[PDB]
Amino acid sequence: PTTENLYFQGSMNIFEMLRIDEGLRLKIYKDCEGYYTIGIGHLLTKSPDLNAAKSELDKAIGRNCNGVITKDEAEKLFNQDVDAAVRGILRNAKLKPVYDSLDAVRRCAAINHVFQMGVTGVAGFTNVLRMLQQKRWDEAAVNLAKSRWYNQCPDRAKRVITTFRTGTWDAYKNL
Ligand SMILES: O=[N+]([O-])c1ccccc1
Repeated sequence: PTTENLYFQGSMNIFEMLRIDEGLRLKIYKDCEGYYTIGIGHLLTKSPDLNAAKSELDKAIGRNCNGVITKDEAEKLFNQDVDAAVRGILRNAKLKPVYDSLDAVRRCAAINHVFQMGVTGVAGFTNVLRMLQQKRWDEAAVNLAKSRWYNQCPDRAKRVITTFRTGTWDAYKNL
């Protein structure tokens, strides 16, 4: 690793990680599962009614957006969503002990997974959680690769899985 390469982990954090997995879009679009989304992976609603999604958006941003937001607004919503995922882990009796056992980089992978799937979805991965707590990284990654979360939308999940396997930021290099 060059000096520059050794600096790379200090440039990566949960915000940069999710920004890569989710992308940044200033207009309402449908995600790989067909759900209306905006900003940095902000799911607006699961309903197929665009009007519902716009309504959610205006509520979330606090103004008449007509389906469009600014970069600054995307960032604020993103920071709210990250905070929500972190809070969801820490208050959960099942997720917290696993999170606490993890190193810093795998904790980011955990927050990412919760950001994507929600608390109950993640907390339902009983075997994966046990494997992570036991540092069975290869098995945990293989089991995550069986999930609908990954298989329905591999590009959004693949880097998170690799990160659980390795505890490094390598999957986020060389975009
Ligand atoms: O909160 N966690 O320990 C956690 C969350 C998501 C995936 C794996 C572990």
